[PDB]
Amino acid sequence: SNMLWALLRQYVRPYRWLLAVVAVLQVISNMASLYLPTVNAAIIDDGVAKGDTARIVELGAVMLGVTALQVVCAVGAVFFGARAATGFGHDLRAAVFTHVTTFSAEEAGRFGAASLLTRTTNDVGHIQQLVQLTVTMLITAPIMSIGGIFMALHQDAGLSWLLLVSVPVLGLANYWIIRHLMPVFTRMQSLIDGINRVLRDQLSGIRVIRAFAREPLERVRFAEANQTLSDSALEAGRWQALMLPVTTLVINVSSVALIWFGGLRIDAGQMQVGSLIAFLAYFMQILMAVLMATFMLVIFPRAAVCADRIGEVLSTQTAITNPADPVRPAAIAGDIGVHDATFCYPGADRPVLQDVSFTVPRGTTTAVVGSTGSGKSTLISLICRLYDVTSGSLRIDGVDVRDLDIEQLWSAIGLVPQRGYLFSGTVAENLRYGRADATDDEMWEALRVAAAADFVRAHPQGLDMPVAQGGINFSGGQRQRLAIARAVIRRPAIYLFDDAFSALDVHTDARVRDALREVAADATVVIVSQRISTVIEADQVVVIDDGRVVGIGTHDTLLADCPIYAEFAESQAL
Amino acid sequence: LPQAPLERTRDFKGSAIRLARRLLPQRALTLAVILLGVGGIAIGVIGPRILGHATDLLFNGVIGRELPAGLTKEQAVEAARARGDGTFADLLSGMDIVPGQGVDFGAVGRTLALALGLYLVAALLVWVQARLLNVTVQRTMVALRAEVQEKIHRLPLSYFDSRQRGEVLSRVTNDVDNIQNSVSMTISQLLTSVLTVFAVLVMMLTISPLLTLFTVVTVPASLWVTRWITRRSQPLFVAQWRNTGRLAAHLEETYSGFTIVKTFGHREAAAGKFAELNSETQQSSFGAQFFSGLVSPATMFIGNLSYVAVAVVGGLQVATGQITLGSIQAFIQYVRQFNQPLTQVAGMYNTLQSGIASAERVFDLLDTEEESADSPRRADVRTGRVEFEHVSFSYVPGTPVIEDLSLVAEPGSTVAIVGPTGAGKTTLVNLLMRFYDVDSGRITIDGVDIASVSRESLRASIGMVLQDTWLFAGTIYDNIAYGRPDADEDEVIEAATAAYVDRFVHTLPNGYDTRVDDDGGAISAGEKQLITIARAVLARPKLLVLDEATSSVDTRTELLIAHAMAELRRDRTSFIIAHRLSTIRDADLILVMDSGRIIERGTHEELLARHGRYWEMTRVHLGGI
Ligand SMILES: Nc1ncnc2c1ncn2[C@@H]1O[C@H](COP(=O)(O)OP(=O)(O)NP(=O)(O)O)[C@@H](O)[C@H]1O
Ligand SMILES: Nc1ncnc2c1ncn2[C@@H]1O[C@H](COP(=O)(O)OP(=O)(O)NP(=O)(O)O)[C@@H](O)[C@H]1O
Ligand SMILES: [Mg+2]
Ligand SMILES: [Mg+2]
Repeated sequence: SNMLWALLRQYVRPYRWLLAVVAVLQVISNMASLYLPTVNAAIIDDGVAKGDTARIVELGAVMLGVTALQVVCAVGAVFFGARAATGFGHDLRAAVFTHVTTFSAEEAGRFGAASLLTRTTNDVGHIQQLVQLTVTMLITAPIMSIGGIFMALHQDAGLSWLLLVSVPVLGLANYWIIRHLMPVFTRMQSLIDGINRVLRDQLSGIRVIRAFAREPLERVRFAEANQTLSDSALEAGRWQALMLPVTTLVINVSSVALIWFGGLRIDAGQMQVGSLIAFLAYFMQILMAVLMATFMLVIFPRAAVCADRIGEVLSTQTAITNPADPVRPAAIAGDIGVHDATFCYPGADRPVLQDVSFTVPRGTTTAVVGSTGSGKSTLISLICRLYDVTSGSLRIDGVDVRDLDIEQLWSAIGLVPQRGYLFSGTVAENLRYGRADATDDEMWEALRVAAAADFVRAHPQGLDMPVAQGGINFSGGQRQRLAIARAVIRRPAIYLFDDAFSALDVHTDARVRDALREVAADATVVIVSQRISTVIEADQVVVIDDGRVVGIGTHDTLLADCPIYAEFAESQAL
Repeated sequence: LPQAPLERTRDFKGSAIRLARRLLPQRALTLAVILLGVGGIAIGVIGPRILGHATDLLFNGVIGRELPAGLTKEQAVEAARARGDGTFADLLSGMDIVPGQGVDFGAVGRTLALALGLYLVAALLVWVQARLLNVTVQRTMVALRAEVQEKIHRLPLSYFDSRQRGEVLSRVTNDVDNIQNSVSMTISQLLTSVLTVFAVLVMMLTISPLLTLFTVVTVPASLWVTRWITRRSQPLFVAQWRNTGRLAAHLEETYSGFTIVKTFGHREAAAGKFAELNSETQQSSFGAQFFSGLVSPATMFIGNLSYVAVAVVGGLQVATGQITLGSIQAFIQYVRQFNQPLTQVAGMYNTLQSGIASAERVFDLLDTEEESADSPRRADVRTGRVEFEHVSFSYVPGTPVIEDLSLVAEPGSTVAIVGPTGAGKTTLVNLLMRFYDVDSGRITIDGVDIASVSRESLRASIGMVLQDTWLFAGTIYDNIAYGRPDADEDEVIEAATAAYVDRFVHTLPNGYDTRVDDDGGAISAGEKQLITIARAVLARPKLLVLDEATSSVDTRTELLIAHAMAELRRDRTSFIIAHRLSTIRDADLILVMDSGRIIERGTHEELLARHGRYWEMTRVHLGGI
């Protein structure tokens, strides 16, 4: 298509003198391979035919030199064709990852964490393999098909018209085949991954499948896809089965016509009988190279859709940027203020938040409450500027967030998101995200607080106990409990808890929420709280409700005034 | 191009025999493929001999025209020898020339006609062979995938836990493709290639054994070079694959935990680690693929050396009169054809080993012991009275989980199970669904036992709500309709409204067409649980069990859900498991359970009366410690 060529011209430009060297090396190698029949014909007509026996043994040296050049010009070509393709893939992968790392939460969520990994890992490999078997297999045809004709002119111009008749007809008969094979091949490719995703969904949700007794219809829906894939494969194979026999038939018919029209000339003496072997080998090599090059031509669209995805990833411009010359407040102390903020997610006609306005002074705890979907997590993200408020103000320590060093805001914001993610490695490595240089006496204290000490201390490896790819070895309530520890080890000026207290039994939840209420005695803490009994000690309470705030105050004042807070208290009374 | 490093097979030949027997039904089709291949290869190898005879006739006529007429061959040779050019006389000696006569074009034409007819038949048989081979391969693959499916649906629920994070996934998706490639190759390319070698060797033996020696000596040399290249590149393929997997894991961790990386200031460290890992994988890929691509030129060099030797020695022989010129043209074509399979013998070996080792894994999966055969009884739960009788269960032999408990769920009553983490609540309700088998107890639903009941008919009337919510990569409407696929677009929306999904559906741009995945789409976990609740309530159950259904849902929307479903779950029992004390309230039969046993039971008032466990728990839940 169009995006693919753009990619190429941008990301193979650093390797032009390697492509230009491969193109020359494979020209020399192909010419050497085609020249062996020429010197064989020279042996036949200047040797055996004339009776000279020393001419054959002296042309054997030329043959040996040609075949010695042909191997070095091929092993030098495969070296540079690899050094160029791997470099191109490496550069493309680095560029894609660098562009992705600049995305904010919204841009990253638009594509999805799973889809971006495929974009940066498999759709770059597809273009890399296209490059490799283009620089090593596609271009074999334009030099073979041209040099063969050139050598035919150099040998016997009066009969070379056979190469100008047979090569175009084979090319046309193969193009007509591939132009029909390509769409069904793409359909088969789009069915293979469909059945793969069907199997993946069946295996992932096996408990769900068995709990709903959907096996009898799951079998039907898998069979109706397997049969469709088989039918598409048969349709694509009944076209592919014509590629080789047609080429062989063309080669053999060309050989027969060559022998006939060559005997016609040799009887008249216009050509020596030795050139028949050379022409036979020319036909075989040229028409084999053409077919082998058209074999790779099937997957252009497969590498074109991948290039389109990569280009759409690379064309997205991040919105949340770092302001030029940001104000640098030394020793940033947590003091938050939200003035008439509103987010209004892309996908508008309903702003998630509207006219939100409150203040959290330093060392005071503010707890936000609201029903599911109210926008508490959106408010938390806005506080740390994962997103940006569209028509409001959000100022930490007086200065607006929008004009402030984003890394300095990152360094002292103590975020514990709702999700909960633990990176691969050891528990100590995960806890080192907060403080890069943390002692074991400090890690155990930070660990201890989150009440997570006595499930890793009972491990044989202690602090170095392994962690899965995404903390999947944990059960939930241990992963998001370690998430609390990795942020409490930071000792930040701001804590931002996003309801990581779920999946915890009563005793552990109480222990954690009482222990972290002590270490955060002097710190700006914003906690997404759900249990009203855990909000009495909070200095301020915010009453988000499906959009804006519907109440601000302490426990008693909000119970007296706010009716939704009263509803929450009544409903979780007993 | 093959790049799979290697695999170890427990028994190569037994697995190969089993894989061959897999395609046993197509015995007639396989035999037809083999015979067509043999016929086509014979006709394709006999043609160059006909072309050699044609050019031999051309040569005889051309160089017999110049000789004086009248004289016969054996005296013309003597006359040429007496002329001093003895080598030309030797050339004339081994020939079929009649002096004074030119080329007979009629014989040449009627020989080329036979050659053309044979080539037409050869080029017509190969296409039919390939078309039949495609059908055979597709039929066998369809059968294998269907039986793999069946085995997957028959496997025990404990096999998927022992297997390590995607082993089963990579055993059926990308492991059957290797079998397909190996099967479609071992009868389409390897067979032709060995038959090509055999037929070519036969024909060149009929032409000249001495020339056959020079071109058969290269097979050991080419094989030695090929296996040396593969042996030296074996440490490279493993390194490339390991580095690729490591880079993919790092990229997945960076993308999934992107918020943590950005927030904790590790973006510039993740970028550095990527810049140090991608550089390593580039080297390990370039080095692994240079050697992989070095195979073809290496064997082509040996083939060209054989070609040079054959050409020189054949020219010497023909100039001496040992063999005819057409016989050396045919030999040149034969050696050119014979050199071909030696180039990708490495390819067939690699794609055969990688794929026989895959068939071994697939057969091992298909040979695992499955679930016990469920007795067809068509469970008839009317009221929903559940009873546990001395139920004991252990996930593995040894350490037990559930130890001799007995609960009685009366019809209509809503039993609520509470306890600390790791008590086994989820296990307790999984035993009710026959996910696992009770060791030394008995579960009775409405009097009848649960073992002598059709497992599907039992699980189709419980409508269980998971603890760890799962949604497939589809739309919200599809996820809700996943319960009953045969429900019109008026009950799915009613269930969504009952579960209050249609309260935040009206917030998204495209409400019911929103593509949602299990890895954090535009839907939060609390809203995600509502989709599961709606899906479970759409497929009308007879007794509900909800394991942490509303863990992430506030205690103001769950009250609305309870009020909306009060009529649905009015005469149906319900086992509610929740760590939140405000959900089990107004629900009789509260079971406090610890370490797999049940400490105490009764309603809320009775439990509060006898201070202990529950009491202490409810004091801890509220203000206190
Ligand atoms: N990427 C998005 N596109 C469109 N709508 C979105 C997106 N992300 C969130 N929303 C909506 O924005 C609203 C606020 O979501 P959210 O802030 O997660 O609620 P919440 O405070 O987290 N309640 P809870 O689910 O209990 O955590 C909801 O109606 C969401 O459906
Ligand atoms: N697949 C399994 N294999 C082995 N042991 C298991 C398995 N699943 C659970 N267990 C163990 O069984 C015990 C209780 O399991 P579980 O059913 O998760 O209790 P639970 O009450 O659901 N915990 P929770 O849901 O977080 O409150 C623990 O000791 C677990 O380690
Ligand atoms: Mg949220
Ligand atoms: Mg559980």
